[PDB]
Amino acid sequence: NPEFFLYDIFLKFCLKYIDGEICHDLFLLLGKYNILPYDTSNDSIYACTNIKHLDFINPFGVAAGFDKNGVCIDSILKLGFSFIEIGTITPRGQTGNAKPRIFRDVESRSIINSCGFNNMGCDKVTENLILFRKRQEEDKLLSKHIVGVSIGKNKDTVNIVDDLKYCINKIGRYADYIAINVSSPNTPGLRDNQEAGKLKNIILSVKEEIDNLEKNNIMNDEFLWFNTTKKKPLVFVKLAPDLNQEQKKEIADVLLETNIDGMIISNTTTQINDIKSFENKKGGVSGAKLKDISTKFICEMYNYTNKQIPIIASGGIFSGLDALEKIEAGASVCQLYSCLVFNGMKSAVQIKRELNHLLYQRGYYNLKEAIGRK
Ligand SMILES: Cc1cc2nc3c(=O)[nH]c(=O)nc-3n(C[C@H](O)[C@H](O)[C@H](O)COP(=O)(O)O)c2cc1C
Ligand SMILES: Cc1cn(C2CC2)c(=O)c2nn(C)c(Cc3ccc(C(F)(F)F)nc3)c12
Ligand SMILES: O=c1cc(C(O)O)[nH]c(=O)[nH]1
Repeated sequence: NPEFFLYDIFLKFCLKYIDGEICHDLFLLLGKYNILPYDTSNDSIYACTNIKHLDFINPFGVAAGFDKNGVCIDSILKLGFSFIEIGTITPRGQTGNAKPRIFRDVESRSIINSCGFNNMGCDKVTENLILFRKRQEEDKLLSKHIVGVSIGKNKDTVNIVDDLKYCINKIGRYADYIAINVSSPNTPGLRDNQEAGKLKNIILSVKEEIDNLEKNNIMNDEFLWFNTTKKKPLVFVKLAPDLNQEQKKEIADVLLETNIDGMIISNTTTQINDIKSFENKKGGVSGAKLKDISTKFICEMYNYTNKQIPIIASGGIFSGLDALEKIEAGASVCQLYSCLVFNGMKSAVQIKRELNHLLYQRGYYNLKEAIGRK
């Protein structure tokens, strides 16, 4: 598309001279007004992937934390992504930690963020998603695209489950899947919720709350779910990389026994100390410096779960091979974040071209044949 490249011109200017979040807000503004490029091409039927009954037309979506409020869904999905994970959201709106709270290092293709959970709140974000679903039923470029919702807790929330209830009971019928965020490093004591006992209780409650919306309705299931699948939203868990294996195997044993629908592996880390520009700066780091670390976590959990729980790759994906390495490790789908930051509009068209070519060269009939081939 000719107009993909114009935004690559501005991109270097932005990376070198403009504050990251200002660029991020700008990005969202362009999408709000549908001034982003489009990728209307048919996707390779050899790359169409699925997570249980959730059928992704291609294995690439946009990770959570990008459109934390669903004010930019149409445009981002129209860039060429098969799905998007909005959020993470909390019941009430938050302003997050103080700015500046996002810092890019172009040289290492790395990011550090101390955003917290700044969002417009569950209620208002739900209205934004309703607007989208009503446009989706009227736009053919969106008819097959999927929208998941990452959910979390407010800093002052006492019981995480209470916040999981409100959001599920408010937005569950419009979402295609729920992502359980118990892994953000920028919320105090949030990663202590990954202890097996409570995470078990967390998963069961999420599944239960989603299961409870179906019972009390007079309308059939078709008109209950105003989403893409017309089906109950699947439940995925978001995991942090900064854990020991004892914690990982505990989690793995739990999510098998509680029948989680999936697990997003992985999230940002606080243990990276090989970035000079981020010294004395709080938050979790994203990008290339997390690529290798995450892929190994996938292998671990993919093995700790005996391949019985699907995975959603997330961390350091920039190239088609980067994705394949994570696909061959056990991931069914991949999410990108830093890639959009450093590559811009050509992110989807680049990583989809690259992956198709590699699948062809490596001798694979389809993507599923590559799952766990390592
Ligand atoms: C500014 C920023 C905000 C983020 N917000 C969230 C979030 O709200 N919820 C979440 O689960 N992950 C969040 N993340 C983590 C990303 O979704 C992703 O897991 C991580 O950046 C790794 O992706 P990457 O290596 O491709 O950049 C955020 C990351 C950044 C940099
Ligand atoms: C998308 C994005 C997000 N974030 C933060 C959350 C981490 C950044 O820091 C970003 N920096 N850049 C360069 C981008 C992409 C971008 C923005 C605007 C424009 C143009 F419209 F001006 F051309 N082009 C490209 C960033
Ligand atoms: O999961 C998350 C959430 C955030 C955030 O502060 O919004 N930051 C991260 O690095 N990971």
